[PDB]
Amino acid sequence: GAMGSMERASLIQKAKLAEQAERYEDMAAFMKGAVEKGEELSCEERNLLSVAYKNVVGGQRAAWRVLSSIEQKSNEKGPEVREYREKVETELQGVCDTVLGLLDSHLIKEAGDAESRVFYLKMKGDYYRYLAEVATGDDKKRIIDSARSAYQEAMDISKKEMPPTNPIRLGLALNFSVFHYEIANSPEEAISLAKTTFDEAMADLHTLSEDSYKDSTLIMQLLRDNLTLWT
Amino acid sequence: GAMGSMERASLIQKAKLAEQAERYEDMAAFMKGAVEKGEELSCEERNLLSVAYKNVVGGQRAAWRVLSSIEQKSNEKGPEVREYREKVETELQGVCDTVLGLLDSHLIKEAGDAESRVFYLKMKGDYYRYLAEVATGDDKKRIIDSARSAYQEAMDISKKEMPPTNPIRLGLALNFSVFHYEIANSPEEAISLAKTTFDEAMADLHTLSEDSYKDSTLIMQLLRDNLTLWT
Amino acid sequence: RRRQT
Amino acid sequence: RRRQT
Ligand SMILES: N=C(N)c1cc(-c2ccccc2)c(CNC(=O)c2cccc3c2OCC3)s1
Ligand SMILES: N=C(N)c1cc(-c2ccccc2)c(CNC(=O)c2cccc3c2OCC3)s1
Ligand SMILES: N=C(N)c1cc(-c2ccccc2)c(CNC(=O)c2cccc3c2OCC3)s1
Ligand SMILES: N=C(N)c1cc(-c2ccccc2)c(CNC(=O)c2cccc3c2OCC3)s1
Ligand SMILES: [Cl-]
Ligand SMILES: [Cl-]
Ligand SMILES: [Mg+2]
Ligand SMILES: [Mg+2]
Ligand SMILES: [Mg+2]
Ligand SMILES: [Mg+2]
Repeated sequence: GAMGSMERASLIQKAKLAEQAERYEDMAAFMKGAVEKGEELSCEERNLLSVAYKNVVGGQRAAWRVLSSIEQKSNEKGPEVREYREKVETELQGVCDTVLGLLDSHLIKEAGDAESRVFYLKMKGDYYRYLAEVATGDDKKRIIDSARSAYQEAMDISKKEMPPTNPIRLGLALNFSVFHYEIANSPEEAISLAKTTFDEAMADLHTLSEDSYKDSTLIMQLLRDNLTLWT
Repeated sequence: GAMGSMERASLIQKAKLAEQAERYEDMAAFMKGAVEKGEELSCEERNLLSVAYKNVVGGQRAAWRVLSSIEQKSNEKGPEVREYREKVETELQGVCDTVLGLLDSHLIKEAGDAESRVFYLKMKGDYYRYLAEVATGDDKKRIIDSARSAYQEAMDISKKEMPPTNPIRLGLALNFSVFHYEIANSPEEAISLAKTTFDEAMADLHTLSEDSYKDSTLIMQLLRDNLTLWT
Repeated sequence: RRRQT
Repeated sequence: RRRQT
């Protein structure tokens, strides 16, 4: 529960309907239910899980940034801005803890294939990164290092087992690079990773079918966009 | 509860923060809490209430339309599309019932001024209209006639007590016109109302300050847009 | 284009 | 413009 009584296949089907309806909270609940059935997830199913929670936490993060900016200006008016920022922050942390919980129980340990393990370690990095965005206390450092460790293990596996154009490998590198830039205060590390990733993918585009070429160049453009912003 | 322990002023302040954060479900909950304090609402507060629930129910209606189109194509695949459309529909009906509940207990009866009473009767028309959009059974006709009656009483008061450029009067006419067009199958009534409303506002623009002129012409443009679509 | 309210 | 992920 609350999805325990619904068939796995029905949960997947309803996740896809919720995505078309832009009902991302429903989508994430359906995909959480699907994960909790205990079977491995397919590539499409992993993508559904990731898209759902990305959109849920994306809205929360966007709201948090608005409120944090207002709170900061108000410290340059009562407890209300801090209270409401804290409310959003707590909900955001709960979503991150839920996702990390699914990964730890038991998606990562049951992921035999390199491609599946890389996918989930990348998600682990992302959700510790979102926790780091709002962390201020004694656990900020532990959270940052946990994100780095998850990302780096994913990079190590992706480099041995995936080609440099693989879109999951490219999305991992994109996000690890952003982690370096704005979480770890390592902008040269961020720029170096985005550049090497872009160039190594460029050099293997010649090996791709028309479909794979489109997949790869879509994510390479994001790397270029960040290099453009950062240099 | 769940907002009963928060100060009225704090609820209003947090509604305005939620709007800036695009957290419309929070905004609607805060404004529901403010209404439930039992005091009349100011113009700004009425606008906050209306904007919050408009955005909440707007997302639900948009989702419902997507799912209903998918359901209809699937009847030209199991129970899942119908189940999930019904889930969204039920949540939508609950929001409409909540708003109508606030209006009946006790916003409308406590609204002394014409401007306040018109505002709330217009909202009553809108939320019965949203119920009519999804109604299929024995109560569709009762719901449609209830929307018409609320809109018409609002029109009667607005014509006696408000100038033809008043933006609440114009928004009422806009929505009553859409009701006629797509709920009541009365497109000529819809076109006639939009046209007379537009022309009567045009003829009183000469009386307006620069600020009031902007307020009025903003809503007149919506009337023109619908006339353009409909003729 | 969708009618406006 | 905001960096992309
Ligand atoms: N319902 C969905 N959203 C998806 C279903 C499948 C799918 C996978 C395998 C088989 C069938 C479908 C997807 C594969 N990912 C993409 O296309 C994609 C495109 C652009 C950017 C990103 C992407 O992924 C994360 C970042 S996304
Ligand atoms: N080995 C590969 N290159 C892929 C195999 C499959 C696959 C398809 C069907 C069934 C099983 C696997 C792929 C499906 N596309 C994606 O996942 C995808 C596509 C575009 C952009 C992004 C994507 O992911 C994150 C970003 S890409
Ligand atoms: N926080 C908010 N959203 C608002 C606060 C006030 C306000 C009122 C009085 C005093 C102070 C503020 C508002 C007045 N309505 C508008 O401007 C408006 C503009 C365009 C279209 C529509 C509008 O209303 C419904 C349809 S909206
Ligand atoms: N009598 C009037 N003409 C108004 C008096 C006040 C008012 C202001 C402060 C305090 C009390 C009342 C107004 C505040 N603007 C709105 O409500 C408004 C503005 C633009 C567009 C729309 C609006 O509402 C729905 C659509 S308009
Ligand atoms: Cl709060
Ligand atoms: Cl359902
Ligand atoms: Mg089963
Ligand atoms: Mg906190
Ligand atoms: Mg009090
Ligand atoms: Mg129903």
